[PDB]
Amino acid sequence: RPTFYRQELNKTIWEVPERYQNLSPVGGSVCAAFDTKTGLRVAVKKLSRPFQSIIHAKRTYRELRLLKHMKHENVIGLLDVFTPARSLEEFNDVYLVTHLMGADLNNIVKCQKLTDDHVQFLIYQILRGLKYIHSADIIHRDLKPSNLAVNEDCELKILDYGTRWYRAPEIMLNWMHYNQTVDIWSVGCIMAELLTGRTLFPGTDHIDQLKLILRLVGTPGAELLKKISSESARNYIQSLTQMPKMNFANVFIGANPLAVDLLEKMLVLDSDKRITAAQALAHAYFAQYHDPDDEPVADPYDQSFESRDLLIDEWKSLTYDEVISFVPPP
Ligand SMILES: CCCCCCCCO[C@@H]1O[C@H](CO)[C@@H](O)[C@H](O)[C@H]1O
Repeated sequence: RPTFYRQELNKTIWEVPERYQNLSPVGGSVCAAFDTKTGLRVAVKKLSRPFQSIIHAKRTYRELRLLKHMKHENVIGLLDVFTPARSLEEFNDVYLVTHLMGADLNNIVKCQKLTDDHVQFLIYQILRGLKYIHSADIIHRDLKPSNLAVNEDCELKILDYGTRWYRAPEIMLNWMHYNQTVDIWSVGCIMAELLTGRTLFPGTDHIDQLKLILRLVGTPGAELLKKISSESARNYIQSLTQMPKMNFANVFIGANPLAVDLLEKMLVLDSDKRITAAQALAHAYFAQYHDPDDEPVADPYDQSFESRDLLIDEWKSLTYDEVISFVPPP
């Protein structure tokens, strides 16, 4: 058991092993720290008030379980988790240590005009990671430029798994449960923006957002209208005149036609037909990066705990168990 020291930053006290030095406020709260053990810079996150409620405590537990499970070059992972508490009874603080990422994809599309090769590399990395996330049975559900860390070498990690601008339309319809392809929709929106320097669907609210989407992909085939239980949703789609399905070729003139085709296959209104991460990784557009022997899948992931109402002390105790059972990587 390590040596802890204490420190006031911004407004909050931090008690962390001595192994971590020069804590510097970045973003729970996030300090950047020097891992004296590895020489590497890392991020130390102090969860806010981890066991403030049933909702907070289950989330804390969920966040710990997720991060413990994620072992892939393109998905945020856990370097360490600790707590100053020395018993279950003391336990009120949780810290997570991860690679210091320092820039997001927003800081990348916003202050540049990326080339085609750059978009192949970034998107390929999203999809490689997403394949691993999906093969665990996890849907991420909030993929957007700000949940993607991109280091100075253009290496990418997916952050925060399990803005309306990237949300699959079926989510905006509420829709009684949906599938992994809700993520492929997001990816298609991210790609479009990488290529164009423009937000694809900068909807003003959830209604507008549907309009903007329809402008591009066209009003649903009767075979898709057939699947919408909601009459008011039905009505609104059939209202606002039947819209002209655009040619992606014109919306994306100048883009590599391979990029354009792939977009067409991602931004399909019917999540059934939307291309999957596994598939998209084999699309020609990625021919320079693809390698089926280096696109691993995840060990299956236990999320049965999502289907239960437990007490705070129960979520707390399970979280305590996970901290203590953490085994670090190489
Ligand atoms: C703007 C109008 C929105 C177009 C309809 C969204 C199509 C989403 O697709 C639908 O998603 C559902 C949720 O998984 C599935 O149950 C259906 O099989 C699938 O076709």
